[PDB]
Amino acid sequence: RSVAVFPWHSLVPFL
Amino acid sequence: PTLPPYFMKGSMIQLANGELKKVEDLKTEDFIQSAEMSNDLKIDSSTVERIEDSHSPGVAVIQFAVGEHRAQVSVEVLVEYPFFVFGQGWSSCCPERTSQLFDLPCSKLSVGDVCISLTLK
Repeated sequence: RSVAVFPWHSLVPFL
Repeated sequence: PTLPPYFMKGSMIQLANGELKKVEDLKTEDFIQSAEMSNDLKIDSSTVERIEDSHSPGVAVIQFAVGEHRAQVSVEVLVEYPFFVFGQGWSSCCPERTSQLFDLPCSKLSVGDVCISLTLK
């Protein structure tokens, strides 16, 4: 089975 | 700007090593470890030098001093956008709104708070 997952690098800005 | 759905409570976040965690449970070490684990991203401390709230409807302008050299960077975000402060966690301009909208406990972002940001390595 599979689930929608967000990677950790989306939670922090690239200032 | 706008707001992504991953700040929502219960959002599955995949750490660098494959481990899965709920966005509300993320800790500083999880980001630090993930940067270490990664082969391309590294962590850069970004210090909030000033917050100029109510720039326009629902937006704040934050001025950071990014990384080592401390390059002045100003950015524009929806007031409820949360930054991750080292040793403190989710912090925004309007903790109240971020919490109501995202159901995310949240601190009050403040001048001097060192945020987690990323740069290639």
